[PDB]
Amino acid sequence: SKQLTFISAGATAAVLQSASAIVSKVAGGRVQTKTAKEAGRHAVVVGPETPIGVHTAVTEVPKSAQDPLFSGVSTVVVRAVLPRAAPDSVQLRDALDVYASAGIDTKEEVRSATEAFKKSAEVAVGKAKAKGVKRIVLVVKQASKHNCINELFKKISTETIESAGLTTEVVGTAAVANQLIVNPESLGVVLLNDVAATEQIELAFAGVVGGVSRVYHTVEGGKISAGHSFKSVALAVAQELRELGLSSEADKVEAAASKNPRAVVSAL
Amino acid sequence: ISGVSPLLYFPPTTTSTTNREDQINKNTNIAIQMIKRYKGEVPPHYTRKSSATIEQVEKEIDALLGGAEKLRKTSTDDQPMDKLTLMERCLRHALWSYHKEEGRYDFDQIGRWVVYTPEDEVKLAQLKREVEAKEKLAALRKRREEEGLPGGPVPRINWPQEYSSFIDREPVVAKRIRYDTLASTTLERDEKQIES
Amino acid sequence: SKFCAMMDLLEEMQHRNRLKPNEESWTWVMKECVKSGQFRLGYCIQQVMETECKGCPADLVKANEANAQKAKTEGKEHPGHLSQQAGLFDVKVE
Amino acid sequence: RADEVDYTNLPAPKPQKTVWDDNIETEVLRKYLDGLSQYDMEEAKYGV
Amino acid sequence: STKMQTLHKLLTGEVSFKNKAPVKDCNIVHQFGENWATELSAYAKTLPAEQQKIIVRQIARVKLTRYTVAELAAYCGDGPALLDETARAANIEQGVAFVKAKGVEAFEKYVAEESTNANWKPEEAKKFIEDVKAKAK
Repeated sequence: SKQLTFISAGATAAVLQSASAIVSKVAGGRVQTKTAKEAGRHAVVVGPETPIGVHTAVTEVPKSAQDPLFSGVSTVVVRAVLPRAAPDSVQLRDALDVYASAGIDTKEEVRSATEAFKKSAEVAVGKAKAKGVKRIVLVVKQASKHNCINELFKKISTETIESAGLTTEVVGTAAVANQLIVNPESLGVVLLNDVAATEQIELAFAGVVGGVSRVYHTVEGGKISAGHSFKSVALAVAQELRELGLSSEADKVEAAASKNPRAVVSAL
Repeated sequence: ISGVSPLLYFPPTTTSTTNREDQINKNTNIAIQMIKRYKGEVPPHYTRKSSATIEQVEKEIDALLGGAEKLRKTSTDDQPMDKLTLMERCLRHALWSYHKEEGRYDFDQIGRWVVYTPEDEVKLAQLKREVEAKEKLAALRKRREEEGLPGGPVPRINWPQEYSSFIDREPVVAKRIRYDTLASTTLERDEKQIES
Repeated sequence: SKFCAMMDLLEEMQHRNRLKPNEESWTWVMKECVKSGQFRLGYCIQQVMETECKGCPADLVKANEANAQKAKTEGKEHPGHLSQQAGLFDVKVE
Repeated sequence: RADEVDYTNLPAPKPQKTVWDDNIETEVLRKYLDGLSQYDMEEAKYGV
Repeated sequence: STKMQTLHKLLTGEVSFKNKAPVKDCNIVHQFGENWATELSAYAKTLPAEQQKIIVRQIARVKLTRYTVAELAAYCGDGPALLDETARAANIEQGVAFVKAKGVEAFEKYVAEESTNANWKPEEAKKFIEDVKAKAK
């Protein structure tokens, strides 16, 4: 009756097959599992690549799945995601910086980027207010190539955050990544500009913590789960089942993920 | 480079199967895309008042100017011009402007029948370099493709020196990632599609 | 550079020692120019032997010409950056 | 017994600008190749 | 005494490098030494329990920092404890693909060249090449 939408973005067939087996064995057939390329709700996206239709890329440190090394840490990493076009077409994150060099008009693209940053900034400040932190950390790659997209990102993110009344501290990519992996307790809320390096940093943090499920906020309004490994996908499915209104099944999947990461399907 | 590294970085060749067809194809799609945005909209259609081919017009011009060759008299550049000279200059200027717009880049006549401002000499020189550069690039990209040499450019680097100079392998590995990917791709666009 | 060392040595011999280089000395220079692929120095040495000495070993003259025409085929007749067009404001003065 | 060393001090990673072979392909891509070298140097200085 | 005190502050984040460079394993190895972990662990025993736990946790995090961001994202998806085995398997798979692509003798020399770039011990390099060869058949 109900439907779970599986999106594949750069994920090996093994992970997708594992996810399908897990849901089928745990759900028992009550909720069907259909595959697609875009969704707004009841969706799990497998693979490092960012799907189409997501504007925010928040991720946290769930208490249940905290690794013993990272016990007690509490930091929220939100990556701003610009609208994604077809693979052949030039992405906005690159168009916004190259068209300016080429002299092409960049009005509509700026407007679209501004809207995406505002939504991401609103999500980040809401998380910061909920956690109670007073200052957030913006992350922008300091490469000369990305001298326009980051500039707009800073101009808008700081504007929205300052309007909300919180402080912003701008930093690069290498220093923040090292701090987040080594001393993450000194960062409460960190926003990341839309760059490939930032995406890798988000994945590394999601994996080093012990394997977690990232939350994507889409344009249509909602939250969709995202995973890249067996444990992360298993946690993503468990959260998705919990959202559908299944508590016991979600707990079983979470327990199986904690015990046997690479073979949860057989473990449960 | 202090510290025993965990891995023997292999060349990042993982998707060598990047068929030149589809690689160049995506390049052409991107190329056509950027050009349309920069220019704008296709101009409104125009209907010809008369039907005639460029070759026919050129032949008619040659016939018209051939009968006055005996009457036509040369003179110094600073001296006043004749009716025949003025007609010839105007006709040839229009004809060669049309040809250059079309694509028949014959520099020898363009530099004669269209150059009247040092600006035009500059433009001719710029166009002359571009055509020769494209010809050489195509020839070597073909000769490079015959040898199987990596279509893309390859920098003159000695990574054993670089792995020693730098202390952390991460930037060095990333630098090796990029160039090896660059050398494994064909940086070309089907110009047949660009010409249309 | 082997060529530079030998030429300096000849300069010492002729000027600071008052000894005229013979045919053998110039032949060694020509051989080095041919061996190193420096086909422009070979032309100059060729004239020197044709001027001071009696001609040049025709084996080496032909070898130098072969090297020169190889450069023409391969395009290495002059350094490429020289052939690049420049302008009044298009030159980088280091 | 005087000062021994500043463990905090670290020698900065001396960057080297990549040099491309002088062919026609380089001239056509001179600007593009120069941008890559600038990006490479910026990455080396900042770290990533 | 000063070295251990400086290292403890550095790992705790109280003390930063001169240029605010990231506190990675490689940089620490460069300054303090190859066996900074062993001496620090011995020194930590002369400290209260809380400091000992922090030292152990920081050391473990620094060891995880020995990998690049891309490697961590690709291989550390299913936890840090399983990172090393996953990274080793991926490297072995790359070695197998290299061998199947361009023979063995070239692979032998290339592995040695990367061992030179890797400061890999000859024993470790010999073990790796033997393992990949065995995996092939």
